[PDB]
Amino acid sequence: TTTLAFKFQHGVIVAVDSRATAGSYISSLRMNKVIEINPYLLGTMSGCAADCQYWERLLAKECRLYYLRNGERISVSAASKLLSNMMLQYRGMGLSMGSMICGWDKKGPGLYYVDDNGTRLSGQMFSTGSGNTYAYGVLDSNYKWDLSVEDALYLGKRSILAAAHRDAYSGGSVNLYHVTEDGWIYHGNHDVGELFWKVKEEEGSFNNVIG
Amino acid sequence: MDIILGIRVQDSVILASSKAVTRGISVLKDSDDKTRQLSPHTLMSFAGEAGDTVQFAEYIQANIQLYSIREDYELSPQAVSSFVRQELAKSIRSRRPYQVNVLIGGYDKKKNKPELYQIDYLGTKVELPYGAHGYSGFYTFSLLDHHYRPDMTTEEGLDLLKLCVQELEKRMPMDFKGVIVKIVDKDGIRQVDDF
Amino acid sequence: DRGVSTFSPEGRLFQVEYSLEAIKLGSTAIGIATKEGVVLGVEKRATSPLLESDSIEKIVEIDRHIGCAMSGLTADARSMIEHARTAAVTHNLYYDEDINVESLTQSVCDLALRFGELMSRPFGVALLIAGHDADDGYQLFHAEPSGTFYRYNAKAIGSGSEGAQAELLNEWHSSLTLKEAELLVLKILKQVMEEKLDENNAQLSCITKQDGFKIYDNEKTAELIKELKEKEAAE
Amino acid sequence: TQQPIVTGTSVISMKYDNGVIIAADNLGSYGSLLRFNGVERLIPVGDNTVVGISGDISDMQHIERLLKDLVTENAYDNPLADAEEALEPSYIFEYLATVMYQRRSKMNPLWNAIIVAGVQSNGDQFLRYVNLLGVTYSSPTLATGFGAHMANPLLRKVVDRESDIPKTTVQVAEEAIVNAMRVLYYRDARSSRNFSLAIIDKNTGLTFKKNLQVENMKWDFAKDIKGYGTQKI
Amino acid sequence: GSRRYDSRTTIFSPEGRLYQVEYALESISHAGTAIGIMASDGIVLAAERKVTSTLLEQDTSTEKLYKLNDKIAVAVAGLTADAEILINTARIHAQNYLKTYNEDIPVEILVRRLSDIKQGYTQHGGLRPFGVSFIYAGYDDRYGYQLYTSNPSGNYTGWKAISVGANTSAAQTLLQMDYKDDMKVDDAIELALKTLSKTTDSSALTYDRLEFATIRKGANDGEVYQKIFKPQEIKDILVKTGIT
Amino acid sequence: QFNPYGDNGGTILGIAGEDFAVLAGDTRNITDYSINSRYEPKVFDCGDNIVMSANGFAADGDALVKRFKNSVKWYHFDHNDKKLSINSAARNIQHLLYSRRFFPYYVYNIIAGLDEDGKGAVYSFDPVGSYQREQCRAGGAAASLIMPFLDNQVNFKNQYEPGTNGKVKKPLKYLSVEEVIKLVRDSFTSATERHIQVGDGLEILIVTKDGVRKEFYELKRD
Amino acid sequence: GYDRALSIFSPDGHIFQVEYALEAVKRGTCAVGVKGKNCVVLGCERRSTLKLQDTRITPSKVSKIDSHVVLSFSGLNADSRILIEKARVEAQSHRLTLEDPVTVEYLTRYVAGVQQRYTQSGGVRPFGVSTLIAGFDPRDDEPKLYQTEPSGIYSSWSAQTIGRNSKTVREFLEKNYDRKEPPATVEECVKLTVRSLLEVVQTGAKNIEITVVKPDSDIVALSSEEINQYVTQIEQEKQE
Amino acid sequence: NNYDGDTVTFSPTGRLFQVEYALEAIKQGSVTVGLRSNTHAVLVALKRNADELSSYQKKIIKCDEHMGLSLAGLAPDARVLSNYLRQQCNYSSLVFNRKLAVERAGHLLCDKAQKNTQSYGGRPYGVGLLIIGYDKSGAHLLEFQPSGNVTELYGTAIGARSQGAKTYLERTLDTFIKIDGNPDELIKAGVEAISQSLRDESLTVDNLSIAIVGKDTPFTIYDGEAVAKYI
Ligand SMILES: *[C@@](C)(CO)[C@](*)(O)[C@H](CC(C)C)NC(=O)[C@H](Cc1ccccc1)NC(=O)[C@H](CC(C)C)NC(=O)[C@H](CCc1ccccc1)NC(=O)CN1CCOCC1
Ligand SMILES: [Mg+2]
Repeated sequence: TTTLAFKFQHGVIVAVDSRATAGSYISSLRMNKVIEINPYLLGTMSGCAADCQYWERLLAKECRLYYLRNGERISVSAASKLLSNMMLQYRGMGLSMGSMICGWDKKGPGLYYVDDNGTRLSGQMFSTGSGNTYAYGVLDSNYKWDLSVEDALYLGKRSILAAAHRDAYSGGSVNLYHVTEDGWIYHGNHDVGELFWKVKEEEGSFNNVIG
Repeated sequence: MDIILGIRVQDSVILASSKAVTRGISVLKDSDDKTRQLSPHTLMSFAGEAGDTVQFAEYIQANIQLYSIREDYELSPQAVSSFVRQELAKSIRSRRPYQVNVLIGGYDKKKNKPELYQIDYLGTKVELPYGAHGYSGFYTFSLLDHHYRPDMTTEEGLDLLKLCVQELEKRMPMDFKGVIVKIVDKDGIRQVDDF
Repeated sequence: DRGVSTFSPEGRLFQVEYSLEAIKLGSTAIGIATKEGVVLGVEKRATSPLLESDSIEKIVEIDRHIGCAMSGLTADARSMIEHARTAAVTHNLYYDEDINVESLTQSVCDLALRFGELMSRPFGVALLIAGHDADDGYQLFHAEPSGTFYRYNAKAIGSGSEGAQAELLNEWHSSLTLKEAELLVLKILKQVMEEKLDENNAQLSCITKQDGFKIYDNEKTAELIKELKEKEAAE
Repeated sequence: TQQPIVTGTSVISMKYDNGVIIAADNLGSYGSLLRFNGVERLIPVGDNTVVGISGDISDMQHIERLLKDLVTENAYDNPLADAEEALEPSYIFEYLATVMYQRRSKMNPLWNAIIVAGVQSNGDQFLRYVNLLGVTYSSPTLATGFGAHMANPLLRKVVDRESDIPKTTVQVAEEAIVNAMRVLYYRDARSSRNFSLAIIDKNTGLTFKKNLQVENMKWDFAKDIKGYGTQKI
Repeated sequence: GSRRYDSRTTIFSPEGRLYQVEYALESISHAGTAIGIMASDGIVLAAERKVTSTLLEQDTSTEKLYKLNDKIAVAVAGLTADAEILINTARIHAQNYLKTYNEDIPVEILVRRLSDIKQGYTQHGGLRPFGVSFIYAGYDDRYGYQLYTSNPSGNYTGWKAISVGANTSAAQTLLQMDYKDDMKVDDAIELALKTLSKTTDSSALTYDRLEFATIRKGANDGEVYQKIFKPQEIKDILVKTGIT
Repeated sequence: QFNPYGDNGGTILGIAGEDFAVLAGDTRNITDYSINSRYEPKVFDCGDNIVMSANGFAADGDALVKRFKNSVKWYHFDHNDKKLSINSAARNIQHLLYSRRFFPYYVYNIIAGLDEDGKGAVYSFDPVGSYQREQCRAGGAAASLIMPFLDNQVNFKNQYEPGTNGKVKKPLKYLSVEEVIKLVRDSFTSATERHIQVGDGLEILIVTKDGVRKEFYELKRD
Repeated sequence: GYDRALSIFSPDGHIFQVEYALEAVKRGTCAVGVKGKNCVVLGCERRSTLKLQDTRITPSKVSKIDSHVVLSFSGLNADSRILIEKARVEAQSHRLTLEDPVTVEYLTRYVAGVQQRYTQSGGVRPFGVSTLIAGFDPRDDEPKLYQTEPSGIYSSWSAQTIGRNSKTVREFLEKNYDRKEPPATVEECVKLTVRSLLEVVQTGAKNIEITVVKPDSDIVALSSEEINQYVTQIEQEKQE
Repeated sequence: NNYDGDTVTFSPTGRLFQVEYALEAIKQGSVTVGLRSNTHAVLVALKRNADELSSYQKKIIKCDEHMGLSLAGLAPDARVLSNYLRQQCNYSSLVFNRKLAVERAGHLLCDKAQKNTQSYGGRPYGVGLLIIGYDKSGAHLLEFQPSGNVTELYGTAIGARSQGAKTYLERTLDTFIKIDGNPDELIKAGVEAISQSLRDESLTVDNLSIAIVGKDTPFTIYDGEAVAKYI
């Protein structure tokens, strides 16, 4: 896989691929790698599909219970921490999970990286999965805080494309999300095959590839 | 996280800790603060296996903060370091030991003395004028052995610390993305924002 | 002394019967079910004017589609609510759907008789559980410490219950609107309450399919009280 | 986790028009040593079921006791123990299958392969297999160990599919089973000449044959075989 | 079943009192008087042994004054056997604290721990409370010299001077009269013995009917010394203060 | 050393139509190079208009199906005979699989039925409980043989409209039940030819609003 | 284990053990809580039957649960320590698992939950303690004051008193405390708290303790002389 | 008197008063009737409401496809016991691939209720149950008392005024036993039986509750307009 997420002036972008592999065999062309925990909280998925689905869907139960007890939405910081504490119970038992908890709360937009080791990091930009290195290349050179919603959505989309092209275990399609203070907004499923040719022509990139 | 240094000068303790966090072959973060304030005049830096470090640090922090509230009193750096050591010595024979090395820099308000304690994951405690964990000492101790005096000012301590970091940056194969430096003295804990 | 799970010669559990007496001392709570929604209303009954009345939380959200009102030893309700909320969300985790109001109520009532020598005594609080689901629509249940629950079209619990229940007997019909039900709860609460009913010592709430469970603002209820006064003065 | 010590080899079986047949040799091997020659590996349960077991003999004897106890337990507070509420082959099998899967799930298996052969209340033939892993399957012919490799091919020439069952008589089925047992004696290094055979018919009931022997064997042609290629004398 | 025979030791009266705690305090009021007096340069612990015999071996006897560690001691009033159970627990708690923090346990922390144990027997378990009242005399570097008391309820309070056991009403009045803040150890020793001499139910106060102890910084330079007085030393201080 | 797992072979295939769904699977059960049974049912009617097949290790597959069937029974008892929707069954199965995250059911599981809008639905699960709704899915031994064929012949992948030369795709027209069954049979006939563990017979379970229907077809027995 | 049901219902629907626990609270020394516009003050009575007391080391009546929340009480002293300890542990547990300090409402809800649990658990008796919990939520300047009691019910108060002769001081507060205009400053809030205790206390010497809690973890305890100045000013205005 | 404080105490005449008081709770409960032929078994139950705004408390519970019961007394105790039966029926199916015999189901309920009558701390069950079912030996009807006593019968009734229905069935014994292959006529006989226990009130559409099981009939419950046919 390839997943990414980054904060900017108008919230946080979240982009993921949709490929699933079982060895060298492509088992799934279209796997959802984003979980909708609540209207203001998203969770990316990388690593073991089962672990990512179970524990993040269990996080949503616990984030929902928070709202009922307190009459108030859970913070991104607190949600990420609940998840990291779960990972810490099954410490060394063999779980494989790498996720970014993206959302908007009272402190503004929030982004936390969490993995199976229990690591929990706050940051402006993250990328996980086998193709994260390719995505970081595009992100680091083109990222600004002063990005427009339109340009930011494209950057995340273009970054996944870069990874999907080079990484054999990344591809299928791109799922985009934009998190605002009114909640997250889905920005569609984009087939990489079609997107690649489109970007090639419009941008002029991928000159080495023939089409 | 791999790199943590400590130096005790005349009237303060200085802790320097790297900023890098690596996942697989990628550096995820270059601004990570590998430290927790245990009490107003006690700071603990840490380094070891992923996850265990922060958990252990926060667990210790919670215990010391609990003590502070219960007794309305700040434990001495020595007392804190002994508590931390016992927790690690307890840990090493557990089913799953916490793989964490720490430096505890504190200013004892009773004795009016800075104090630096070095504790590894086995629960091996030593009080030192300067210390380090992992490979950090291999590069830096020769400089510290040469330049260190006990009557050094905080500014001289920072200059000697810069020299240590420069040597690390020259001879270490790993890029640790610089260090966050913090000073512990009679007035409490503060961060040097330009280093 | 005597066992906690002892039967009386009449065939009733002493402790369950005594807990019902504690519920009669509680503040009044009323529920009315219609085809446009279910309305829940309670008497707050502050013991002093210095007590900030808005901190009195006798109407509570269990899920988006289920609400709950309480009467009696209200401290006992907290663990029941906690269990209800857990059950409601846990079912959503296991089955990716809303839980039936009856199934939720049954889950709460399973706690009731878990007492002996488990907890040391029955709960000293009754609950009006109101909600909506796709199968049976708008529902109102009365959950007792006996472990028994009855479904109701309308129900009153607490100190003014038998007086209110007789009033609900006459007033309820199957074609009630939500607005009519709101005024009806306010009317009956005002009748059985010791102090004069206003927006500060009484609270309204409802559950609809569209908007889910909502506790009414004091400004919103105040208007419904003013609307009630005028329509009673109209004849 | 263990290893089997004293073992029993193939159990073979098949369906026919009015019932089922099952057979198994009387040997308890101790590795390559043919240690115990008087072992019964077919165990009847009532007058409508026969359980044939291969694998570890100590685990067989354990199962044998579970079944013996199962009969005792079924008779408790049961006026219809010898009639409507008697033990059925399907009940006995599912019980064993439950036990076998539970034991493998605790990583402490009963090191066996079992075939439950019988006739149900309604006259239907029952024939199902279960092993140390809790794996179950049913077929017109079933065999364990070497029988799976050598006997099944022979028995499937008689009953290749479900529609061949009504066309197969008990005389033909028994003949096929007895021939299969001879072939296993020729070719299985952990087999014996002596065996037991059981027939469960919906009309004639349970017939249990002991002390059978493999006969009509072909060995004479061995005298003409000399050397391993070029030798003439 | 068994319910029939349960006394229910941990219940409130209609007046909101704990029956067993009140009755335990009644037991303690018949025990030998123990007095603690805190001075600027030390603490005194004095206590009266109950109607002794001439054949009691006094020099190897200990019923009133016990050592918890090098810095802290206690005077007992009530059931001696009950007190020893608690004393051994307190000794262990002090050593646990020392092992953990590498510092001697602060007096209040030890007192709170024992008082919390007593409290537990009044709220759960269905067992009778400990029929014991302590006077804690101790020193640490935070608050210096400290006197505390605890009773079967688990409630503890700090004092300048305090008595437990028999005739505490009379004893507390006498202490309140003659006590002053700038007082010294030698003066406090005299006050403690004079108070016992007036409150005692015995005909006269003698050395064989007393246990005595001091906690002094009267140890060579900045450190603290515990002195459990020997029979001959109690006899000498009785002559010195002019009681015998 | 005792190996608690095994491979019983087999192959399964689920396809979601517009107002129907099919769940097919071969009837051959094997170990190594031996045939255990030529007809051992692998796809089951679990009630509430749902069909399931747990392919891989038969003992774990039988256990899972048995447990879900039981889960449906208790869902009726506990929630007033309410019908278990396909999406609710899927989530329930995820939790059944993850109960053994550290000693997994070694099976690839598929279920089929109709969603609450009456449209066809297929759900796919990995051994440890990751599930996802899909239109088309083959599982088991010959899954890699069949899926590419279904991408081409169901979703019209790499197929464009003549004359345009790659500019316009082939439009995604819906398939009938009769059209789907043809693709299923050709999938298994092709798989039988090139995979040794596939053969003997093919059993298909079709789900519509009217109920669950079965169809059986012979396959090569070599 | 000892499982005996001590808190049980009576024929008239009362739990006597819980009601007798309230009688223990009635016996306890008076405690009062008053919230101003930008502060909360906690006043506490000290019974002067106990002199020769060491006031340095004697357990103070007001206890810090965290740096921003305090807890005072009336009733059994030993029982109050158990609640305070549990509360302090929960406060650190919340910071550790959620990365925010507790709200005053949450801490109150926890302490109240503990008290309730001890009214329907086998082998245990109810806490003979009512508490006043006060403070300011993190990054909030609105004052918070809550009360709990042995039954486990809790509620928020503009001003409240508990303990012996609390009926009298509540009477005073009800007529003297205006909701539309609460004590605007610290002085006015402390003055009103001292005035209320002077209705009951006896002597205004070492019998009154005052603790002022301001926003952003600003908690201080007034000394004897500072309080004595309030006592002096109140009575000099009263002589008229 | 002095011997009714708990279940662990015999009286001087050898009586268990707590068990007898639990038996009293059944008599207070609403009437329910059970009867069977050789092909089918029928439950008929008069449901009780709290008032006119309230629903009518459900009396019949399904245990398996071939077994179920009706209750009279403490409803929560019926939920506990029916849940136990559901599990036992289910254990028999999963382990032995065998439908649980109705007689054996009675033996299990007997033994579960008995343990509560001999031990300190617990209490007897405060409910009576009528279990119907169809197994390998045909149709069955059982009566369960919380004393532990379980009895196999052709027909019976429990609850308030149940003596009237029981006398009717005792007269009709020879008639209704012969009603084979006719479910509607067997229910009619049950509805006519429960009618002998009514006073003041009569059988309405939301008052009546009927259940049936038989040869080719899974245990199904009829409520609402489904029983208007039989009114
Ligand atoms: C990129 C594509 C790769 O890094 C992404 O990271 C994605 C993200 C997830 C959300 C999709 N990662 C994967 O797809 C992940 C890769 C992976 C697998 C295992 C550990 C770490 C990373 N793939 C999976 O989780 C697959 C997804 C399936 C197709 C839904 N699942 C498996 O590989 C399973 C689980 C592993 C396993 C469990 C039990 C026994 C054996 C293996 N494996 C199989 O199904 C293997 N299966 C064995 C039987 O024969 C068929 C193959
Ligand atoms: Mg070291």
